[PDB]
Amino acid sequence: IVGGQECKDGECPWQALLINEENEGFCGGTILSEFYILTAAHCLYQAKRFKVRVGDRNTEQEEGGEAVHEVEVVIKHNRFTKETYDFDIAVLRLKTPITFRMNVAPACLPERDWAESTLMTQKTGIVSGFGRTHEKGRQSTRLKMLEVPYVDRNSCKLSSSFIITQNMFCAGYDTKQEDACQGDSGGPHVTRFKDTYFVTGIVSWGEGCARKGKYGIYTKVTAFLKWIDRSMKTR
Amino acid sequence: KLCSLDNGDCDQFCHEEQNSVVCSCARGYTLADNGKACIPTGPYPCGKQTL
Ligand SMILES: O=C([C@H]1CN(S(=O)(=O)c2ccc3cc(Cl)ccc3c2)CC(=O)N1CC1CCN(c2ccncc2)CC1)N1CCOCC1
Ligand SMILES: [Ca+2]
Repeated sequence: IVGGQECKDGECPWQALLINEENEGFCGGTILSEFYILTAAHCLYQAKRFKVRVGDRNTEQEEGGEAVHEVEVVIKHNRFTKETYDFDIAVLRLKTPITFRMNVAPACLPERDWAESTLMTQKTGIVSGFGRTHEKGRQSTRLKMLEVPYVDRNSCKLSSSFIITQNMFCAGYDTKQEDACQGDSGGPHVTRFKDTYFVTGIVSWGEGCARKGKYGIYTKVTAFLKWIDRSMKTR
Repeated sequence: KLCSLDNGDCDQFCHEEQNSVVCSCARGYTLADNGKACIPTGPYPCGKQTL
Protein backbone atom coordinates (compact mmCIF):
# COMPACT_ATOMS: atom_id res chain seq x y z
CA ILE A 1 0.00 0.00 0.00
CA VAL A 2 1.58 3.26 -1.12
CA GLY A 3 0.32 6.06 1.09
CA GLY A 4 -2.99 5.67 2.89
CA GLN A 5 -3.38 5.11 6.61
CA GLU A 6 -2.44 2.27 8.97
CA CYS A 7 -4.96 -0.42 9.94
CA LYS A 8 -5.78 0.35 13.56
CA ASP A 9 -6.84 -2.31 16.03
CA GLY A 10 -9.99 -4.04 14.79
CA GLU A 11 -10.25 -2.01 11.56
CA CYS A 12 -9.20 -4.62 8.99
CA PRO A 13 -10.30 -7.89 10.71
CA TRP A 14 -10.80 -9.75 7.43
CA GLN A 15 -7.21 -9.38 6.17
CA ALA A 16 -5.38 -12.65 5.54
CA LEU A 17 -1.69 -13.15 4.72
CA LEU A 18 -0.17 -16.00 2.71
CA ILE A 19 3.30 -16.95 3.96
CA ASN A 20 6.02 -19.10 2.41
CA GLU A 21 8.21 -21.53 4.36
CA GLU A 22 10.42 -18.61 5.39
CA ASN A 23 7.27 -17.19 7.01
CA GLU A 24 7.55 -14.33 4.52
CA GLY A 25 4.26 -12.64 3.66
CA PHE A 26 4.05 -12.74 -0.14
CA CYS A 27 0.33 -12.23 -0.82
CA GLY A 28 -2.99 -11.25 0.70
CA GLY A 29 -6.39 -12.81 1.24
CA THR A 30 -9.88 -12.06 2.51
CA ILE A 31 -11.49 -14.14 5.24
CA LEU A 32 -14.84 -15.34 3.92
CA SER A 33 -15.65 -17.69 6.81
CA GLU A 34 -14.07 -19.82 9.52
CA PHE A 35 -13.03 -22.18 6.72
CA TYR A 36 -12.45 -20.11 3.59
CA ILE A 37 -10.01 -17.55 2.26
CA LEU A 38 -10.39 -15.59 -0.99
CA THR A 39 -7.23 -14.81 -2.93
CA ALA A 40 -5.88 -14.20 -6.43
CA ALA A 41 -4.99 -17.14 -8.66
CA HIS A 42 -1.65 -15.67 -9.77
CA CYS A 43 -0.62 -15.63 -6.08
CA LEU A 44 -0.31 -19.41 -6.21
CA TYR A 45 2.70 -18.93 -8.47
CA GLN A 46 4.73 -16.59 -6.24
CA ALA A 47 5.54 -19.46 -3.87
CA LYS A 48 5.76 -23.25 -3.51
CA ARG A 49 4.41 -24.37 -0.12
CA PHE A 50 2.49 -21.75 1.88
CA LYS A 51 0.19 -21.19 4.84
CA VAL A 52 -2.38 -18.48 5.52
CA ARG A 53 -2.00 -16.21 8.56
CA VAL A 54 -4.70 -14.10 10.24
CA GLY A 55 -4.96 -11.64 13.12
CA ASP A 56 -1.69 -9.99 12.18
CA ARG A 57 -1.11 -6.20 12.05
CA ASN A 58 2.66 -6.01 12.60
CA THR A 59 4.93 -8.66 11.03
CA GLU A 60 7.69 -8.52 13.66
CA GLN A 61 5.93 -8.27 17.04
CA GLU A 62 3.91 -11.17 18.51
CA GLU A 63 0.64 -9.36 19.27
CA GLY A 64 -0.64 -12.61 20.75
CA GLY A 65 -3.86 -12.56 18.73
CA GLU A 66 -2.28 -14.03 15.60
CA ALA A 67 -2.89 -17.54 14.28
CA VAL A 68 -1.50 -19.72 11.48
CA HIS A 69 -3.54 -22.04 9.28
CA GLU A 70 -2.56 -24.77 6.85
CA VAL A 71 -4.23 -25.23 3.49
CA GLU A 72 -6.27 -28.36 2.95
CA VAL A 73 -7.35 -27.61 -0.60
CA VAL A 74 -6.67 -24.73 -2.95
CA ILE A 75 -9.32 -24.04 -5.63
CA LYS A 76 -7.79 -22.19 -8.59
CA HIS A 77 -9.99 -20.96 -11.45
CA ASN A 78 -9.17 -23.03 -14.55
CA ARG A 79 -9.81 -20.15 -16.95
CA PHE A 80 -6.97 -18.22 -15.29
CA THR A 81 -3.97 -17.41 -17.51
CA LYS A 82 -0.94 -15.22 -16.82
CA GLU A 83 -0.82 -13.77 -20.34
CA THR A 84 -4.08 -11.90 -19.73
CA TYR A 85 -4.41 -12.08 -15.95
CA ASP A 86 -8.06 -12.95 -16.52
CA PHE A 87 -9.92 -14.91 -13.83
CA ASP A 88 -7.41 -13.89 -11.19
CA ILE A 89 -9.36 -15.61 -8.40
CA ALA A 90 -8.85 -18.59 -6.09
CA VAL A 91 -10.44 -20.01 -2.96
CA LEU A 92 -8.63 -21.64 -0.07
CA ARG A 93 -10.18 -24.28 2.17
CA LEU A 94 -8.51 -24.14 5.58
CA LYS A 95 -7.54 -27.39 7.34
CA THR A 96 -8.71 -26.03 10.70
CA PRO A 97 -11.45 -23.42 11.46
CA ILE A 98 -10.54 -19.75 11.95
CA THR A 99 -11.61 -18.73 15.43
CA PHE A 100 -13.08 -15.25 15.24
CA ARG A 101 -11.79 -12.80 17.83
CA MET A 102 -10.56 -9.20 17.81
CA ASN A 103 -8.82 -8.49 14.47
CA VAL A 104 -10.07 -11.80 13.14
CA ALA A 105 -13.51 -11.67 11.51
CA PRO A 106 -14.96 -12.34 8.01
CA ALA A 107 -15.97 -9.90 5.27
CA CYS A 108 -19.48 -10.34 3.86
CA LEU A 109 -20.21 -11.75 0.41
CA PRO A 110 -22.77 -9.45 -1.29
CA GLU A 111 -25.30 -10.41 -3.96
CA ARG A 112 -24.39 -9.75 -7.60
CA ASP A 113 -27.17 -7.28 -8.52
CA TRP A 114 -27.36 -5.29 -5.27
CA ALA A 115 -23.56 -5.15 -5.26
CA GLU A 116 -23.13 -3.88 -8.84
CA SER A 117 -25.99 -1.46 -8.27
CA THR A 118 -25.17 -0.18 -4.77
CA LEU A 119 -21.70 -1.30 -3.66
CA MET A 120 -19.68 -0.34 -6.73
CA THR A 121 -21.77 2.74 -7.55
CA GLN A 122 -20.51 4.02 -4.20
CA LYS A 123 -17.78 6.68 -4.24
CA THR A 124 -14.93 4.61 -2.84
CA GLY A 125 -13.76 1.23 -1.58
CA ILE A 126 -10.96 0.09 0.73
CA VAL A 127 -7.91 -1.96 -0.22
CA SER A 128 -5.28 -3.19 2.25
CA GLY A 129 -2.21 -5.32 2.85
CA PHE A 130 1.40 -5.78 3.93
CA GLY A 131 2.67 -4.95 0.44
CA ARG A 132 5.37 -2.44 -0.46
CA THR A 133 4.87 1.22 0.45
CA HIS A 134 6.66 2.33 -2.73
CA GLU A 135 7.38 0.69 -6.10
CA LYS A 136 11.00 -0.02 -5.17
CA GLY A 137 10.73 -0.11 -1.38
CA ARG A 138 10.32 -3.23 0.76
CA GLN A 139 7.34 -5.28 2.02
CA SER A 140 5.50 -3.26 4.69
CA THR A 141 5.92 -4.36 8.29
CA ARG A 142 2.50 -3.05 9.31
CA LEU A 143 -0.90 -3.82 7.78
CA LYS A 144 -2.22 -0.78 5.89
CA MET A 145 -5.54 0.37 4.43
CA LEU A 146 -6.37 2.90 1.70
CA GLU A 147 -9.56 4.54 0.49
CA VAL A 148 -9.45 4.16 -3.29
CA PRO A 149 -12.04 5.84 -5.52
CA TYR A 150 -13.96 3.75 -8.02
CA VAL A 151 -12.64 4.63 -11.47
CA ASP A 152 -14.91 5.20 -14.44
CA ARG A 153 -14.78 2.08 -16.61
CA ASN A 154 -13.83 4.00 -19.78
CA SER A 155 -10.82 5.93 -18.45
CA CYS A 156 -9.74 2.59 -16.96
CA LYS A 157 -9.29 1.09 -20.44
CA LEU A 158 -8.08 4.36 -21.99
CA SER A 159 -5.27 4.40 -19.43
CA SER A 160 -4.49 0.68 -19.55
CA SER A 161 -1.73 -0.82 -21.70
CA PHE A 162 -3.63 -4.08 -21.38
CA ILE A 163 -7.20 -5.20 -22.02
CA ILE A 164 -9.33 -4.56 -18.95
CA THR A 165 -11.70 -7.51 -19.16
CA GLN A 166 -15.27 -8.00 -17.92
CA ASN A 167 -13.80 -9.65 -14.80
CA MET A 168 -11.76 -6.62 -13.72
CA PHE A 169 -12.31 -3.03 -12.57
CA CYS A 170 -10.16 0.02 -11.88
CA ALA A 171 -9.90 1.76 -8.52
CA GLY A 172 -7.51 4.41 -7.25
CA TYR A 173 -5.99 7.71 -8.38
CA ASP A 174 -4.58 9.23 -11.56
CA THR A 175 -1.80 11.40 -10.12
CA LYS A 176 -2.14 11.11 -6.33
CA GLN A 177 0.63 8.88 -4.95
CA GLU A 178 -1.63 6.24 -3.45
CA ASP A 179 -2.37 2.74 -4.74
CA ALA A 180 -1.66 -0.89 -3.86
CA CYS A 181 1.71 -2.41 -4.73
CA GLN A 182 3.78 -5.63 -4.80
CA GLY A 183 2.79 -8.17 -2.14
CA ASP A 184 -0.72 -6.71 -1.78
CA SER A 185 -2.05 -9.13 -4.45
CA GLY A 186 -4.86 -11.47 -3.42
CA GLY A 187 -5.65 -8.98 -0.68
CA PRO A 188 -9.09 -7.57 0.04
CA HIS A 189 -10.94 -4.70 -1.63
CA VAL A 190 -14.04 -4.00 0.44
CA THR A 191 -16.89 -1.51 0.16
CA ARG A 192 -18.51 0.03 3.22
CA PHE A 193 -22.28 0.28 3.58
CA LYS A 194 -24.02 1.40 6.75
CA ASP A 195 -20.99 0.33 8.77
CA THR A 196 -20.96 -3.19 7.31
CA TYR A 197 -18.23 -4.26 4.89
CA PHE A 198 -18.66 -6.37 1.75
CA VAL A 199 -15.97 -7.98 -0.42
CA THR A 200 -16.04 -6.29 -3.82
CA GLY A 201 -12.66 -7.07 -5.30
CA ILE A 202 -9.38 -8.96 -5.09
CA VAL A 203 -6.02 -7.16 -5.48
CA SER A 204 -4.85 -8.37 -8.93
CA TRP A 205 -2.42 -6.21 -10.90
CA GLY A 206 -1.30 -2.82 -12.11
CA GLU A 207 1.50 -1.31 -14.21
CA GLY A 208 4.02 -0.31 -11.56
CA CYS A 209 2.77 1.26 -8.34
CA ALA A 210 0.76 4.48 -8.05
CA ARG A 211 1.97 5.64 -11.49
CA LYS A 212 0.42 8.78 -12.98
CA GLY A 213 -2.21 7.86 -15.55
CA LYS A 214 -2.33 4.30 -14.22
CA TYR A 215 -4.92 2.67 -11.95
CA GLY A 216 -5.05 -0.35 -9.64
CA ILE A 217 -6.66 -3.37 -11.31
CA TYR A 218 -8.88 -5.54 -9.13
CA THR A 219 -10.67 -8.81 -9.79
CA LYS A 220 -14.41 -8.19 -9.98
CA VAL A 221 -15.68 -10.35 -7.12
CA THR A 222 -19.35 -9.84 -8.06
CA ALA A 223 -18.56 -11.65 -11.33
CA PHE A 224 -17.64 -14.94 -9.61
CA LEU A 225 -20.13 -15.07 -6.75
CA LYS A 226 -21.88 -18.27 -7.85
CA TRP A 227 -18.37 -19.61 -8.48
CA ILE A 228 -17.28 -18.68 -4.99
CA ASP A 229 -20.33 -20.48 -3.58
CA ARG A 230 -19.60 -23.59 -5.63
CA SER A 231 -16.12 -23.51 -4.11
CA MET A 232 -17.45 -23.19 -0.54
CA LYS A 233 -19.13 -26.57 -1.13
CA THR A 234 -15.69 -27.58 -2.39
CA ARG A 235 -15.71 -27.99 -6.19
CA LYS B 1 -40.87 -0.19 -4.33
CA LEU B 2 -37.78 1.75 -5.36
CA CYS B 3 -34.68 0.09 -3.91
CA SER B 4 -33.12 3.04 -5.73
CA LEU B 5 -34.64 5.64 -3.38
CA ASP B 6 -32.41 4.99 -0.35
CA ASN B 7 -31.68 1.33 -0.86
CA GLY B 8 -35.35 0.82 -0.07
CA ASP B 9 -34.48 1.76 3.50
CA CYS B 10 -32.87 -1.66 4.03
CA ASP B 11 -29.71 -2.36 6.04
CA GLN B 12 -28.24 -4.58 3.31
CA PHE B 13 -29.59 -6.37 0.22
CA CYS B 14 -32.62 -4.69 -1.35
CA HIS B 15 -34.90 -6.32 -3.93
CA GLU B 16 -38.05 -5.16 -5.67
CA GLU B 17 -41.29 -7.05 -6.20
CA GLN B 18 -42.92 -5.21 -9.10
CA ASN B 19 -44.38 -2.81 -6.54
CA SER B 20 -42.57 -3.15 -3.22
CA VAL B 21 -39.12 -3.67 -1.73
CA VAL B 22 -37.89 -6.86 -0.09
CA CYS B 23 -34.95 -6.53 2.25
CA SER B 24 -32.63 -9.44 3.06
CA CYS B 25 -29.32 -9.93 4.88
CA ALA B 26 -25.93 -11.58 4.42
CA ARG B 27 -25.12 -15.01 5.85
CA GLY B 28 -24.94 -14.77 9.62
CA TYR B 29 -27.63 -12.12 9.88
CA THR B 30 -31.40 -12.51 10.27
CA LEU B 31 -33.93 -10.02 8.95
CA ALA B 32 -35.34 -7.94 11.81
CA ASP B 33 -39.04 -7.72 12.61
CA ASN B 34 -39.44 -4.53 10.59
CA GLY B 35 -38.36 -6.49 7.53
CA LYS B 36 -35.62 -3.93 7.00
CA ALA B 37 -32.84 -4.05 9.61
CA CYS B 38 -30.40 -6.95 9.88
CA ILE B 39 -29.40 -8.47 13.19
CA PRO B 40 -26.26 -10.53 13.98
CA THR B 41 -26.53 -14.06 15.37
CA GLY B 42 -22.99 -14.49 16.63
CA PRO B 43 -20.42 -12.14 18.24
CA TYR B 44 -18.59 -11.95 14.90
CA PRO B 45 -21.03 -11.14 12.09
CA CYS B 46 -19.42 -10.70 8.68
CA GLY B 47 -18.45 -7.18 7.63
CA LYS B 48 -18.23 -5.67 11.11
CA GLN B 49 -15.04 -4.09 12.39
CA THR B 50 -14.18 -5.67 15.72
CA LEU B 51 -13.70 -2.26 17.39
O1 LIG C 1 6.65 -6.26 -12.05
C1 LIG C 1 5.84 -7.15 -11.76
C2 LIG C 1 4.30 -6.93 -12.20
C3 LIG C 1 3.50 -6.61 -10.90
N1 LIG C 1 3.92 -5.30 -10.32
S1 LIG C 1 3.60 -5.04 -8.64
O2 LIG C 1 4.37 -3.77 -8.18
O3 LIG C 1 4.17 -6.26 -7.89
C4 LIG C 1 1.89 -4.88 -8.36
C5 LIG C 1 1.05 -6.08 -8.14
C6 LIG C 1 -0.36 -5.99 -7.91
C7 LIG C 1 -1.02 -4.68 -7.88
C8 LIG C 1 -2.45 -4.52 -7.64
C9 LIG C 1 -3.06 -3.22 -7.61
CL1 LIG C 1 -4.56 -3.10 -7.30
C10 LIG C 1 -2.24 -2.02 -7.82
C11 LIG C 1 -0.83 -2.10 -8.05
C12 LIG C 1 -0.17 -3.41 -8.09
C13 LIG C 1 1.27 -3.57 -8.32
C14 LIG C 1 3.85 -4.13 -11.25
C15 LIG C 1 4.01 -4.41 -12.79
O4 LIG C 1 3.94 -3.46 -13.57
N2 LIG C 1 4.22 -5.79 -13.21
C16 LIG C 1 4.36 -6.11 -14.68
C17 LIG C 1 3.08 -6.48 -15.52
C18 LIG C 1 3.25 -7.88 -16.22
C19 LIG C 1 2.02 -8.33 -17.08
N3 LIG C 1 0.61 -7.74 -16.77
C20 LIG C 1 -0.58 -8.06 -17.65
C21 LIG C 1 -1.93 -7.51 -17.37
C22 LIG C 1 -3.03 -7.85 -18.25
N4 LIG C 1 -2.88 -8.67 -19.35
C23 LIG C 1 -1.63 -9.20 -19.64
C24 LIG C 1 -0.47 -8.94 -18.84
C25 LIG C 1 0.46 -6.82 -15.53
C26 LIG C 1 1.73 -6.46 -14.70
N5 LIG C 1 6.24 -8.33 -11.05
C27 LIG C 1 7.70 -8.50 -10.63
C28 LIG C 1 7.82 -8.80 -9.09
O5 LIG C 1 7.01 -9.95 -8.68
C29 LIG C 1 5.59 -9.81 -9.07
C30 LIG C 1 5.40 -9.52 -10.60
CA1 LIG D 1 2.52 -9.99 14.73
